[PDB]
Formats: sequence, C-alpha cells, structure tokens
Amino acid sequence: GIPADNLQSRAKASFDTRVAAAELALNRGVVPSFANGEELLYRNPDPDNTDPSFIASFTKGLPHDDNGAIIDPDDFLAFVRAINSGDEKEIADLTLGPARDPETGLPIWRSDLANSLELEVRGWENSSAGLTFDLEGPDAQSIAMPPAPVLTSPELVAEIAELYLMALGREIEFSEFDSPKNAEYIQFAIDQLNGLEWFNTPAKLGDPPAEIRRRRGEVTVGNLFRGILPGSEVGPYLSQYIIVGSKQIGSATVGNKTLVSPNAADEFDGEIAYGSITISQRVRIATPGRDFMTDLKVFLDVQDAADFRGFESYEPGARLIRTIRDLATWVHFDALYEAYLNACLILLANGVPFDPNLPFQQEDKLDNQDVFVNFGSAHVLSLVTEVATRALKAVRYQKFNIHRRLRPEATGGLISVNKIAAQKGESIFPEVDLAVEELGDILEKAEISNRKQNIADGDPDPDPSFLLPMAFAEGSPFHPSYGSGHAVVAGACVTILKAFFDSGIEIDQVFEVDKDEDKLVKSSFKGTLTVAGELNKLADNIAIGRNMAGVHYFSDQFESLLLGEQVAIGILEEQSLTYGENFFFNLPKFDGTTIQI
Amino acid sequence: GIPADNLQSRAKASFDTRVAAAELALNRGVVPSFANGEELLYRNPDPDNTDPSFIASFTKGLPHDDNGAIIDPDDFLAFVRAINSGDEKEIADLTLGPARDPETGLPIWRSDLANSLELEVRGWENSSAGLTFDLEGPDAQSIAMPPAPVLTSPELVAEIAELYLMALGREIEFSEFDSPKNAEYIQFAIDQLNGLEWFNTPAKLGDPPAEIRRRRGEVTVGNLFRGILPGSEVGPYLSQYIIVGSKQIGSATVGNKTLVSPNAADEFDGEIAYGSITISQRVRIATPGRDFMTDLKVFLDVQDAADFRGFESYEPGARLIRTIRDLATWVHFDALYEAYLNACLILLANGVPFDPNLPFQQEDKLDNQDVFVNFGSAHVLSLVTEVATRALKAVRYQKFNIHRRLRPEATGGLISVNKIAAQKGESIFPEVDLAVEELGDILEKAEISNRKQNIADGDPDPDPSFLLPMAFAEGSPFHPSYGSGHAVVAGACVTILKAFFDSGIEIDQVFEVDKDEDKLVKSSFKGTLTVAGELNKLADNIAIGRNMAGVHYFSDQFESLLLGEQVAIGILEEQSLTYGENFFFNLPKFDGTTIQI
Amino acid sequence: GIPADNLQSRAKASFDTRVAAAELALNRGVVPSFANGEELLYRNPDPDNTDPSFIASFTKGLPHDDNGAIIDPDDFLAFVRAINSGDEKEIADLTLGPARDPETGLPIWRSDLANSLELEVRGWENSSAGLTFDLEGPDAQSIAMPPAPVLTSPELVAEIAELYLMALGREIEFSEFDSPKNAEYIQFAIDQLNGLEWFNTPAKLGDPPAEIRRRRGEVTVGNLFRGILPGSEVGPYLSQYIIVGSKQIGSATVGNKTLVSPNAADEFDGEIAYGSITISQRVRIATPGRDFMTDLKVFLDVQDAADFRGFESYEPGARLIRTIRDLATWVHFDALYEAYLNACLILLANGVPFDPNLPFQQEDKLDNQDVFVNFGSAHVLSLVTEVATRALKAVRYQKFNIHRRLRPEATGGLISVNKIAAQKGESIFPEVDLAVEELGDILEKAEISNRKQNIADGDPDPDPSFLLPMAFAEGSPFHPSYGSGHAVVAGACVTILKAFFDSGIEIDQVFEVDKDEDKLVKSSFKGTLTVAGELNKLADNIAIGRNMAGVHYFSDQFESLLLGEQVAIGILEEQSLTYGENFFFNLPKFDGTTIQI
Amino acid sequence: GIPADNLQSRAKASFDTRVAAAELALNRGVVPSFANGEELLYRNPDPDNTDPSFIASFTKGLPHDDNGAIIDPDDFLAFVRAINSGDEKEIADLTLGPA
Amino acid sequence: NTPAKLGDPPAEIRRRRGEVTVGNLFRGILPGSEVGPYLSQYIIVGSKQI
Ligand code: VO4
Ligand code: VO4
Ligand code: VO4
Ligand SMILES: [Br-]
Ligand SMILES: [Br-]
Ligand SMILES: [Br-]
Ligand SMILES: [Br-]
Ligand SMILES: [Br-]
Ligand SMILES: [Br-]
Ligand SMILES: [Br-]
Ligand SMILES: [Br-]
Ligand SMILES: [Br-]
Ligand SMILES: [Br-]
Ligand SMILES: [Ca+2]
Ligand SMILES: [Ca+2]
Ligand SMILES: [Ca+2]
Ligand code: NA
Ligand code: NA
Ligand code: NA
Ligand code: NA
Ligand code: NA
Ligand code: NA
Ligand code: NA
Ligand code: NA
Ligand code: NA
Ligand code: NA
Ligand code: NA
Ligand code: NA
Ligand code: NA
Repeated sequence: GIPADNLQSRAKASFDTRVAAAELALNRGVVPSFANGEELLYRNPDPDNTDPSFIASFTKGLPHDDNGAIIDPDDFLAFVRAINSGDEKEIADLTLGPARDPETGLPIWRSDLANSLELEVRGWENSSAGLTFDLEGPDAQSIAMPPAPVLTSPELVAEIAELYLMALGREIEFSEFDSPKNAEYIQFAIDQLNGLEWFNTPAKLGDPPAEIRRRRGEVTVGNLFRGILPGSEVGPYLSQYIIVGSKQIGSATVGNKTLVSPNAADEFDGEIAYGSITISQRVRIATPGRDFMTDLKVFLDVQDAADFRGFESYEPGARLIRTIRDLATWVHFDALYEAYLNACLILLANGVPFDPNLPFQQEDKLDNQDVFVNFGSAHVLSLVTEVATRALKAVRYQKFNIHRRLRPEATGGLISVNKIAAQKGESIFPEVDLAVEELGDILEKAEISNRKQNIADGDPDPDPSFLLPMAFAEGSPFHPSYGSGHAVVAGACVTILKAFFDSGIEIDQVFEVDKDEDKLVKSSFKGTLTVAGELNKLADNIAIGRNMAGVHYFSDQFESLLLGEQVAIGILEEQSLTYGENFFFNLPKFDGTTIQI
Repeated sequence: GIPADNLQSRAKASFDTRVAAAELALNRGVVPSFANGEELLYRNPDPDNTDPSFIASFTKGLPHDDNGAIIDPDDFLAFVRAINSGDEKEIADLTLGPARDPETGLPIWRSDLANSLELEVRGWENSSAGLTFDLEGPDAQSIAMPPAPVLTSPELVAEIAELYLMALGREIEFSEFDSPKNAEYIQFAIDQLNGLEWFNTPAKLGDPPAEIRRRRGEVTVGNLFRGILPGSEVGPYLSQYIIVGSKQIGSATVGNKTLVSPNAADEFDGEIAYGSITISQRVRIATPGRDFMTDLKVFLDVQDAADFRGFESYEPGARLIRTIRDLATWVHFDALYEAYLNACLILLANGVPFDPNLPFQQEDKLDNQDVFVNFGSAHVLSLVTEVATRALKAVRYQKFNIHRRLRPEATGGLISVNKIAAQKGESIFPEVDLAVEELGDILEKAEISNRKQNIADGDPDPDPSFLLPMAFAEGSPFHPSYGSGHAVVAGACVTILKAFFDSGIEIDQVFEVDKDEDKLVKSSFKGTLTVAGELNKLADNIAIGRNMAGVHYFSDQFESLLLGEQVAIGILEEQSLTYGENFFFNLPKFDGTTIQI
Repeated sequence: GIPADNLQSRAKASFDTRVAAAELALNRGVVPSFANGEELLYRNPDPDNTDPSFIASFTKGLPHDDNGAIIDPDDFLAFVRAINSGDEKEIADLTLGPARDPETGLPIWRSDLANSLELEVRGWENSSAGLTFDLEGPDAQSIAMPPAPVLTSPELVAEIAELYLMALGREIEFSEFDSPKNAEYIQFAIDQLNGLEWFNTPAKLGDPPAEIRRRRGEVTVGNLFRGILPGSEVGPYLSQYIIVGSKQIGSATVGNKTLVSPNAADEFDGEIAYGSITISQRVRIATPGRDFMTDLKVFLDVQDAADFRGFESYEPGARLIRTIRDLATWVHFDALYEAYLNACLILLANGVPFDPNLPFQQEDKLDNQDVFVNFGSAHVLSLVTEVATRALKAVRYQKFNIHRRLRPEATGGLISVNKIAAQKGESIFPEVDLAVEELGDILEKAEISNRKQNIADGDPDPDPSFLLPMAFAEGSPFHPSYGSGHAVVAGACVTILKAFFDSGIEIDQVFEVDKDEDKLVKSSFKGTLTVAGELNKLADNIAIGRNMAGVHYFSDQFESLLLGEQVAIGILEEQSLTYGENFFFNLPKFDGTTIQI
Repeated sequence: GIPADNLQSRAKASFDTRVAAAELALNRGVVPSFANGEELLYRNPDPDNTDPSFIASFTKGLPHDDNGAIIDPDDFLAFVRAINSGDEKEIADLTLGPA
Repeated sequence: NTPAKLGDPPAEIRRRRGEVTVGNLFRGILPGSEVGPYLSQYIIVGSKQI
C-alpha cells in the first residue's frame, strides 16, 4: 500500500498544533542564570556584626540608614522570599518605607521637601511577574542573562563614569556633539572615559564571552553615548524613526498617475500618518538644567519609597528631540512598545515592502493575492505589540528572581557617602573605592552641579554631594536594574520588525534636527542607511535614553536587548506551526548573522 | 529545522482515519430524550386499583380487555424491560396474544373472522434495534426526538381529526382536490380542522420550540393533507419523482448531434429508465372503499396480535397514483428507500448535474476527469441507500426505548369506546373526552362509514362503531408510533440527494395525473419548481402516505424527518475524512439554511 | 472478589466499538499486489529509441500514433504519477486527446465520423479512487488481485479468441445455443477454443495457484461462454433472477386461507413486484448486427478520447434477454448493484427465508419477534447496496495503481495492425505474433464481419480490418481492464445475499426465454437449482455480459469476483461487533467452502 | 498519609500549562456555521442555461458581464476551491480581472 | 415598522430594530450607543497631559 497521512477533525488539528508548539518550546531545553556573587559577598562593616550588608543589591523601598545601607537584613531576605513565592498576602506583609507617625499614620521622611508634600510610599512593580507562564514563546525562566558587572570591576567603573557624564551633559544638543562651542565638555567626556581601563585595554583570553562581546574600545565623538547594535554607529545619533514623519494620505501612485498629498510637507515636520489622523514626533520639554535627588536626604527618602512621581516641571509646547534630556523625557513615559509601533507605522505609510520570503508579496497579476490579516499590515501590527509582555516576564525573572542589581542612583549614593567620609579620613563602602578614585575629575564637576541644584531647591548652604543627578524626580522605577523593561521590549520589537519587513531596504533621505530651529534638516551623512540599521539604532536610542536619565547602566541595556531578541525569535518559531503557506521570515540578528524562521 | 509532517504505512493511515471519524462522532456529545409523561400519568379507573393503565402507550400484542386496555400491567413492564435489554430469551418469555385453546394451541380470538381464519400471532419488529451500534454516523442513542403530543392536547385533537378526515377521503383523487364535485367533503374537512384550536390559534411565547416549529395555521385546499417541508407547498400535491418517467436509452447528445430514443414517449407515461430495463410508476389498486378494523372485535384481535397481513383485495392492473388510498397502498409495501432511489434514477437518466462543489464536475477538456465511483452515479447510488439502516436504528430507539407512543388506531379505539359509553351515560377513557367532544361531526360521519363497512363484512346489524378506519387489514406495524420508519428514512435519503446533486436546478416541465385517464398531463402550475423542493415534497408524500393509511400522526412524521436529516449529515461529516480531494457537499437543510460538508 | 466486567456510557461504548472494528481490520494485515511485468518489458521498436512502448498498458486518452502506440512515453508516466497522487490540479495538467484546431479549439480527429460530430474528449473516471479510505471494510489497498495474463501467454490467446467468438456470435439466442440452425457457428466456436493450449492442456505442477484455479478445460456447448462460479454450470445459461418476475401483491397466506393476486400472471412475464409498483425484466433492443470501432481511424479516435457515448441505435420496445447482444446491452447502463437489488426483491417477494442462523427467524408464537431493521428486509436492502462503493475503491486500486492492463479493444488493435503488416512482410507488435497465428480462422471471419460493418458505415471500399468489434460505440469505459467494476460489485453483492438469505433454499420452477416468442417457458432442465447457485450464475451473467460487449477478459472477471467477495466478508466481520444478539451469517464462498460470520 | 500534590521542573510546568489551555479550548466543543442558501438558489435567467448565477455571492475580481453577473460560473467555483485549500499555486491559477 | 414574530430566528430577534428617530438614526445597538452624543468621547477628546 502507498504510504500516506490521514486527516482529523479541525478541532483536534488545532489542539495538536498547540501541543506541537508546546513540545517545540519544551524541547529547546533550559539554561540556568548565574548571579555575580555580590549579594552574600559584602558584609556589615561593624566588627560585632557578621550579617550581609546587601549594598550592591536592589533594596529600594526597604528602610535605609543615613549611609544608604538597609537597617535590617531580614527586610531584604523576606523581600527575596516574597519574590520567589508571589503570594499576595506575603507581599502585603513586607516592610515598605520608614517609620510612620502614630498620629497621622504618614511616613516620617528625612527631607523637608518630602514631609512638606506629605508623601506616601510606592510599592514594587510586579516583583513576581517572573513566575508568570505564557501561552506562547519561551518560558520566562528558560533563558538567562549573564552575571552583572561587580562594583569593584573596571566595567562598572566605566559604566558609572559614563552615566555621570551623561547627567552633566543633559543640556547638550545631539546635533551639536561636534560643535566647537561644546568642545571643552565633549573632549572632557571623551578623555575621561579613554582614561579608564575598560575602554583603553582590550579583553583578555579567558575573560567571559559575554564581556568580550559587550566590551567597548576607544571613545570618540562619533561613538560617544551610543549603543553597539549594528547600525547604531553609522550616520546621525537619532534613528530616522524617532524624528521623521511619514508619507501622508493623498500621496499615492494610481496606475500611471502620481497624486500628491496637500499635507505632504507634514512628512518633513515629524507628523506620522496614523491611519487618517496623526502622531507628532515632538516631545514635551522638561525644564532644562533641573535634576533630582542631588540632596542626600531627598535621595534617602526616595530609597525609602517616597513617591515623587509627577513632580517634574516642563516648558510650554513640544519640540523634535533636541537635547540628551529630551531623550530622557521621551523614555520617561513612553508605552514600552511605542517607538517600534511608531516606526512600524512610518514603514507602512512609506510603502516599505514586507519580507520578500513571505507569501503573496508579488504584484497581484502574478499571485492573485494581497496581504492584510496574514503576512500584511494587521499581522505585523499585532505581532510587534504582543511580544512586549512575553519579553517583560523574562526580564522580570532576571531583575527580581536572579540578579537584584542595585540601580545607578544607588551606586552614586555609595560613591557620594564614600567620598564624603574619605575626606574626613574614614572608610565607608570601600567596595566603591576604585570608582571614587578613578572618577575624581568627574565627581568634582558633579559636586559643583549638585550644589547649584541644592541651592536652587532652597537649601542656602547645602552639604557637599556627589550623587548621580537624576532626570526623574522619583529616580528609577520600583524594580532592580538588570535587565531593563525598555531594552528587553526594544530587543523583542525590533526583532519582529526586521523579521517581518524587507529589512535590507535602503532609506533614500537622511535627516537630523536643525541646530538653530525646531525643524528637520538634511543630514550631511554621505553613506547609505538601511531599515535594519535604523531599527537597531532606534532600539539603542530608547535603551540609552534610560541611561541618560540615570536609571540603567550600559550592560543592563545590551544584555536586555539580547534577551528580548530570544523571546521574539521563539514566538516566531512556535507560530510557524500554525500556517499552511510555504514561507519564512528572514531575520538579521544583533550578532550580524541571519536566521530563517 | 523546517516544521514537517511524516508518512506512515497505508494500513496505519486507514486505521487512524477510522479512529478520527469515531473521535469526531464522540466529540459531538449526546443529548437526552424526554417522553411526554403519559406512561405513568394515567391510572386504572377502578377505585381499588392504583396501577398505571398504560392506555396512551403502545401495547399492541399484549392482551387487552373488552375496552382495549391491557389486562395485566406486568405484561407491559416486562415488555419495557425486554426492550432495554434486547436479550432474545427474555423477549421469547414475554406474553404475546390472547389465551390459547388447550386442544389446538391456537389463539382464541374475539371475532368470527379471525377465528374462521385460524390466525396466529405476529411479534414485535426489532424491539431492541435501538441498542445496535453502527460503524458510521451518529450513534442511535446520541440524538433525540422531543416529547410526543399528549391525548389531552389541542395538537393531538387536531392530529386525530385530520387522520379521520383522510380515512373518509381515501377515494378522493389528488388532481380533483379543488374540483366542485368534491367541494362538500373538501370544505367539510377544511372547516372542521379550522374549527380546532391547534389550527386557529397561534403558538404562544414560552411554548416548546418544537411545537412552535411544527404548529400549523389556517387550513386551505392548497395545504390540505400536505406536509410543511420547504417546497411541499408549491405546485401540485405529488412530487414529480413519484409520477414521471425519465429520459430513455437512445436519447443522447453526441457532439453536435441529437439522437432520439424510439421509446422516448415512455418518459411521459411513468417509465423510469432503470439501467437498460424499466421501473413503472404505476401502483397496484387496492379495492376502493374497503377499509379495515371498523368492527371492535376485529380491532381488538388486531390489538392482541392477530396476523391479518396479506388480507387486502385488489382490482386487476395498476395506475399512476390517483387517489389518497393509492398513496396509502404505495407506502404499504415500498422498500423504505424506494422512493428516493427512484428519484435518484430519474435525476441520473435526465442528466441533472451533481453538486458543482464536488471535484471533476467540469467538462473533461478542462479537468481531465469524469466521475463514477467517487462524486458520480455509483457513489450516490450507494450513499442514498446505506443511510436507511442507520436512520432506522435511531428511530427504533425513539419508538421503543423512549416514547412508546400509541398508534392512531389505538387512539381511535379509545375515542370509540369512550363515545359508545357516553351515549349510555357512562364515562370510559375520560382522557380522550376533548377529542370526542371536538370531533363530534367527524365521528358522526365515521359511524356511518363504519356501519357500511361492517354490513359489507357480513354483519347484518352491526353495533355502532367510531373506530378510525384502517387502509391496511393489519393496521400499523408491530412497533410504536413515534417516530416513523418511513419518515426517518425519507429524511435521511432526501438529505443525501440534496447534498449530492445541484439541488438548485430548476425543473423544466411540471406534470400531474390526468383527471379522466390513467395518464400524465401538463400541470397548470405557473411558477418554478426546483430539485430540492421536489425532493422535500417526495419525503412529505411518503410520510403523509402513512398518515393517510391511518398509521402515523403529523408530529410522528415531521419529527422523524428532522431525525433522519441529522443521521445523514453525520454520515457525510465522518465520511469527509476519507477523501484526498478538495470539495464539499452543499446541503439545503429542512430549516431553510445551508451547511457545507 | 468475583471477576467482573464494567459498564461505561453509551457514547464511549459506541466509540470503543468503532475502534475495535478498526483494530480488527488493521490486525488482518496487508498483502502486496504484483503486476505481470509487461509495463517496462516492451520497448520502442525503433533502433535509436530505448524507451518503453507501454503497448500492453491501458493508455486510452493519451495521444496514439497510426499504429495505436502512444506517441510520448512521458504522457503515460505523468498519468501514472497523477494516479498515485490524486491531486486534482496535477490531473488537470495531463495530456488528454489529440492536437486541437487553433481556430475552433476542437480536437482534430482521424475519422470523418468523429470530425463530422465535432466530438470532444472524455476523461478518466476516478483515476485515484484507489487512494480513498473507507469507514468500513478492508482498506482498498490491503488486498490484491494477482498478475494479469501477458500478451504472449496461452491464457491471453484463449481469452482474446473467446472475445472475438462472442462478438461474432452476438445475434445468437441463448435458448438456441444447441439448435441445429446454429450448429455451424457454435461448433466452430467450440472447435476453435478446443484447438488452443489453454483449454486443451492442463496446468502444470509449479504454475501459479491463481492460474490453476481459473484455468478452463474442454469447451462444450454446455459451458460455452459461461463463467466458473459454482452453480453457473447447472441448468440454463441465464440466472432465474434476470428473467423471472416475482409473486405479486394480493397473493398471500392469511391463517388457513390462500389469496391469489389478480395480477398473478405478471410473475411469469418478467414483472418484479417492487413495493407496490413494478420492475420490468425486459431490456431495450440494440440494433441487431450493428457493431462499433471496426474502422482503424474511428478506433484510434476512441483510443484518443473521442466521446462516442450515446451513439447507439435501438429498435422500439423491449424484450426478455434473448441474444448475446441483449446481455451486452443490459450491462451497458445498469447501476452496478442493479442485478442483485433486483434478485433481492424477487427473493423477498417470493418469501425466500433469511439465514436460519439469524435471530428471530422462527414463527412469532415461539420467539415473540419479527424482523425488519435488523436481520430483515430493510437490513439486507441497505447492506447489499452499501458494499458496492467499498468494492469499487479496491478494484480502482488494482485497475489504476497496480496493473494498468490494456482493454480487449486495445489487444484487438495490436492484432489487427500486426496482421496487416505481416501480409506486407513487415513485423509490427511481434508481442501478439502468437495470438495472430493461433486465431487465424477467427480473424478471417472478423475481417469479413468488419468489411460489412465498414461498408454499412458509409465507407464504399474499406481497408482490411481485424479489430475486435465492440458492442458499444465508445468501447470500454475510461479506465484499465483489470479488474472490473461490474464483476467486483457482483462478487460483493452476491456474497451479501448468500450470507443474508438461506442460500440452500431450492427453487421450485425453472424458466427460460421461449425460442419463438417474447415470453418465459418452462425449462427442460431436470435437476434442482438453489438460491446460492442462481445468485452465483447472476454474478457470472453480469460479468460475462461485459466480455460479450468486448470490454473485459475472462481473468478480469473471475479475479474481480474473488476481490469483491473479500470486501463483503470484511464488512460483515467488522459489523458483527455492533450487535448484541447471538447469531451469524452462513456464507457459501465461491471456492465451495463455508464461513460463519 | 496526608493527600498531597507534587512539584515538577519549571519547564514541565510551563508545558503542562500550555497543554491545559489547549485542552480547555478543545473542551469548549465547536458549532457549525450555516449560510443563507442564496449561493445555489439563484440561477442563470437564460432559458437554455441551468447554471447558478452567483449574483448574491461576493465575486469581486472575477470577470463580470455588462449587467454585473459573472461570465463563467467555473471562475467562482475555482475561487471557492482555492479558498478551502489555501494552496498558493492554486490561488495563482485563478482568473482575476478582465481580458 | 413591524416587530419580529414568535418562531423567527433568535439572531434576527436580537438584532432587529424598531422605530427610527433622530436620536437613533444611523446608530448601532450596543448598550451605551443610544445615550448622549453620537460619537464616543474617545474619538474626539484629548487626555490629561504630562
Ligand atoms: O522600564 V526600565 O526596566 O528601562 O526601568
Ligand atoms: O414504516 V413506519 O414506522 O412509517 O410504521
Ligand atoms: O464497469 V466495468 O470495470 O465491468 O468496465
Ligand atoms: Br471539528
Ligand atoms: Br518594566
Ligand atoms: Br536564534
Ligand atoms: Br501498509
Ligand atoms: Br420501520
Ligand atoms: Br447541521
Ligand atoms: Br452517553
Ligand atoms: Br467502475
Ligand atoms: Br474468508
Ligand atoms: Br526546568
Ligand atoms: Ca500579491
Ligand atoms: Ca469532468
Ligand atoms: Ca420470529
Ligand atoms: Na562585620
Ligand atoms: Na520651566
Ligand atoms: Na525580514
Ligand atoms: Na542649537
Ligand atoms: Na384507580
Ligand atoms: Na456522470
Ligand atoms: Na448539493
Ligand atoms: Na376523475
Ligand atoms: Na528500440
Ligand atoms: Na434499428
Ligand atoms: Na446465508
Ligand atoms: Na428464435
Ligand atoms: Na435558466
């Protein structure tokens, strides 16, 4: 008899498809996640106390002493227990915030500002979302981020130096990075970083492969404050997709005729055609020169859960992203998939082709088939957005269940307290001795910046402060540093977009924000940019925007991007079981190689 | 790796296909069947006897008293037990027939006629066929008919009135329903039925949905004695397929040439070309005006299993169906699939196209493929016949295991005994008081009809009798009333034919039986009939033929048609797993909607 | 504890029953089918062409050269590919018919007749039905027919000789086989066949068992043109069931009284009581002496798909089968199950008992149970018809997927072309040299017959032609020779009927068609015929009728009968799982042994 | 012993969760979809043509006559076949647009 | 201008509309569509700003 397959009911076929996808996911296997060892390494400095200090762990929300170290190790250990169980009652039992006034029930803050505002506490944002399963893609716990840099490492010294330089450079305009008027500061930044071992010495044989992949070399104006995804290094700092508008309704080719939108100019003034309405690329303008958490009392209140959310001031209006601070503002409030949805909408409006390896992408006279639900606009619009929550579950596992890395503000706190004590001949947080020594010149500038801010804030004679100035009043979100929500979602979303579109398409016109006016101008860039390159750049823009705000380190971002790529790939692989057509997505990965899914 | 399926051996693929079909059938779920409550409602009228009477249940074959009520309730309860077990020995233990003569062993009958014939008993026909499984289609027990009308209901009153009117109208010619010569009787029938609540009052919100679907309105000459399937109501009473012949061998189109059969006229004289031989549409002629079971003793003997089968007389010859009695004769002896096989053969000979959604139905120059074994004549010829036994198992379950509804003759027996007693001021079977009151005028006519028959049968001065005259000497088959074998098979078979053919095809010429001669004449009908419509009409013709014989009620037939439709649909659904081709059947269902299988 | 079984839900019991039946079918195992090796044996005779010629394979529809060999081997190889895949688009891509006129799109035929008719092509009838699964019975591919006779074999020589003799004997009346007026021709036929090795020499030890079973011996008037099923050899040529009518409505035994139908005579004039209507055994009369495809151009057009269906002429009226040609006509247009349904109806009307090993077959006073749905008339009427499609799937596999044997007309084509060429000293189709030499006398007669037909057809000076005259204008159906649709269905259907009835019942009166008038007469046969014997004879009648038309060989028929028997047996075996009763069918098989199922 | 549940690996728990969701969806059962009957109801108005007209069916893209009725019913029937198979080559074989 | 009747398809009964008014002209029948202005707030209003 002739070998054959058999049919079954549709319902059973659907069930079997779902089981086959689950089986595929299971058959990938799992890898462990390894932390860097700091959590139980660092011990209480008191000679009659053997307890861990937890100074390099995220402890935002647990009560801290005047040095910024948690008061009671049990507070953190219970937090860890609650992280791994996810039980809501157990979460509700944790210690959050400082001691409360028995008469009013309100937290008693250190700072006059916090007490005058009568601030309440804010809580951890989904501390157990790393336990949540998902109907599609790799399970949150099945993949790993590598150990975070330790406080004593050249990598961390380089990272924190860079964050201070970004903070002090917040009023610099992207289009003026190489302007003579900025040369003193820009060259200072370049020279400072080039003076650090991470940047001026290569990795050595036997170093962790993850370190080798992410380690940076000579700093230049051309790479200053940039990411390392392929494409980020070519042409202007900001991705085309975060400044340009799109082709507008009324511009179209109809047979042999070209119609021109009466609104065509809007493309070149940052208006994205969003269906039949518009998205403006112009960002709200946070008060220039105003930073936060530059006073130790306010800083400690924030570390103790003081809810400063909503405290920023703004100038009227909006403008195409101009300064480093503007990029920080952008990423303060974006929906996490916002940049990539917006890029997708520009690509669609501009008529950038889908992946030619999808079905039905030929002229309809040849294939008798146009695309929409599958392999078309509606498909990619759902797919780019749906991956975000799956990527976030995975990064939550890394953030809370694995690494619990302290946020940059916390590192800056240790540095400040250390430096102040050393000036009096005392050693506090020797763990950051190297950063304090290496960042001397930068910290001198930060001190001056902080005094100015402290005086502006109404303290006529402020204590010296070397804190990392925050772009946001509340500093970081209420979750650990490593990895990043923004960067994991960036990784997943741009992965989908490169997969779905013909990512090799070359962009015709390249723009930048004008040096003098709030408008786009032709870039002086002479090469060719591609969709793939500018999507990678967009991911790096959003990710580094968090660093420029003071809330993530370089390694948080890069490693998160890689994690999000894995999530999106796995979703595509499992979904491929569901289609009858013969096709694949061509995906250029972050590592420079291509996978067909 | 690229997702894939794998091959297996032919044998395993066949096995898996069969399992998948069984799985599909299992996954349909099952529904319960609900009886109307009469079985244990009606009690023995004797004040010292609390037993059920079972007067509204089928008890044909169990010994009855002089009123037609069973003598011993244990007889019926044992019958029920035997129905549910199917054990042959247990069946053989039941009580069947009246007491026997110890000298001859023969049953002792009430009637001189039965004793003179020395009749023996007949037994129940497959009382446990409702337990039989099947290799294809829905299991007999998986589907349901709704509760039957109760004796006290307006519906039952209407039903039994209609049956008496059919009995008294047996010598009326279909083609003369609206002839002035028949106006007195026809108007009597119309007026009587229009005087009944079922017909003259609509269903009300909250009535059972099944009642709402089958309830009839104003009776007219145009709908008198018709069914309600879509198509039955348009044009002449009898389906084309039970009177017309077909195209004959020798009539064909060969390229550009038309050849004409030397036997072409046979088409218009009721000859179906049956391969290279013929089927004659002409029915045998039962003696006009001769009815049966109009004497209470003969009636009770039949109730007590007296085997009167074969006792009818006939005139010589045969004729195209002319009278109501002729349709009764037709359905006395037909193979249950006979009408539909015959219709199928007419459709095939006349070249009516198969469903255009089947494969290979195009001219062969386009598809290189003609049809026969699959999607062609041999296919439909097996499929239309094979569904009959599967449908019959299902209706057996309803008949014997669920509802056990008394046959119309039994209802007429209660009515007659009641009315005779009431004339003497006594109350017997008050359960049918409403029917007796409502049917007064009809019963007056039946009394006169019965006296004439009783005299003809050799009783010079017969007792008054109000029994429902039977077309058949033995009355009903030896099984309960609800549902009907004929009607369930009708439902299943016409379902197959509408599915398999292009049922939307419009019929070119419409015929009727001539008013004066045994011949076809062109119908005066002005509209358009369709294949689907005339197949539905055929099903209603066969089903109502049983009612005209006196053996089923309207509700038995309609509900059975629906049950048979479900059986045929399920068979098609399970069979669809077996083909490699890309196709479906388009099936217009009885409810006016279409399913693609 | 006492060992026990348990109940489950009805629905699960139904499912398990179906799975158990599938398991039973799977556990039978499978056997391979072996072809005779001709397909790649015979090669193109051109010395510069090594390709197979495919001359012994069915290639009807593929374009042929002037000798009747296909023009392009790729045409046949693609046909084979399409056979095994069943893909409708692939089927639509095949080459069918000769080159077409670019102006009209019509095929360009060789013959004036075909061009004058403007014939189109006809396509293959379900070339992939051998891939179709079934819900019941053995899978189409699980069983086998043995290799067909090869062109060079004594068996094939005997087979083709017999077919020519039947063609030349088409006007001989069955009742006059032994009449002195027919003696010259009849003795010629007997002597010719007795001169052939197949008939005059026994099989030898080591010959294939299938050959030994089907090999025939001495030809006599008593076995001339008969089949070899047990029963075919006893009494008159034609089965009682293809000439007699049945008992008629109105003839019945009612208690101690015998009633006689006023239509009783119809039984003895070929009227089958078909419910309350009738089937006439009288067949349409194809023009005596008119054969087809006797001209090489017309023959080649038919081989190239010219659709001559419907081209025959007939005399007015109908008659009980009289001549060999009448049996050919019978089987031209019968529904494949028609003969056996008709026999079943005769058996039922005549009151022939069902198998006594079925339940409930006793008088009802003993068993309290009559039969209808199961073990009765409705049961057998569905079962005999349902087996036909299952048997046809199996024979399609053998026809198309396995053996692809050329039809007899094609063999006659090779013989004619060979003989014509040899007369000019050339060798064409040496493969049929033996047939040409052995059939010399027969071919001389065929030549004369063909010239007469060619002149009648309007060719005043026809080329010599030794083609096998066809009874049908289109010759064979559009599918290979081995096996036969008619014969496989015959095998399956008579198997069911012998199983279901008491096949040992002896028939009381034996009839034949009168020598002078169109009526039945008492046979002079002195022995006893049985139901089983006359059912076997009926199967052989239908099968050999195809051979008498010129469309099958002896071995096609016999082997098909055996295949159909296997299908029906397997259906009965699987269905036996579905009943609760204690019974079996007693089945006398074709090999003379009995199986109880 | 006290009745208990057991743990398994995270990976197996994820797999089992996904299967349980598929099982839930399967256990909902399915229902058929019924069309209104127009597709084969309406016939070609020409007295020598018994074909369906398909006038109440979506036929946008198939060639239409001057009245807006499709020219060739086979165009629509092939479209239906392609709809139910999804085969790209089969789709590419359909008739789209006028001559 | 005529209501559905007993025995009509349930789907018809659910979606069948009655008397047309300026207040329901060209509106849908989802609960809430019938109250207040034609257009949903969410297709004309802006939101609270940063
Ligand atoms: O949303 V973030 O993890 O980039 O703080
Ligand atoms: O064959 V019936 O159940 O219509 O009495
Ligand atoms: O229907 V046949 O295979 O006897 O040509
Ligand atoms: Br399903
Ligand atoms: Br987040
Ligand atoms: Br990968
Ligand atoms: Br196999
Ligand atoms: Br029945
Ligand atoms: Br349905
Ligand atoms: Br159940
Ligand atoms: Br066949
Ligand atoms: Br066997
Ligand atoms: Br695990
Ligand atoms: Ca396209
Ligand atoms: Ca065709
Ligand atoms: Ca019996
Ligand atoms: Na210590
Ligand atoms: Na301001
Ligand atoms: Na791509
Ligand atoms: Na500027
Ligand atoms: Na009582
Ligand atoms: Na056909
Ligand atoms: Na249909
Ligand atoms: Na008349
Ligand atoms: Na050669
Ligand atoms: Na003639
Ligand atoms: Na038998
Ligand atoms: Na004669
Ligand atoms: Na028409």
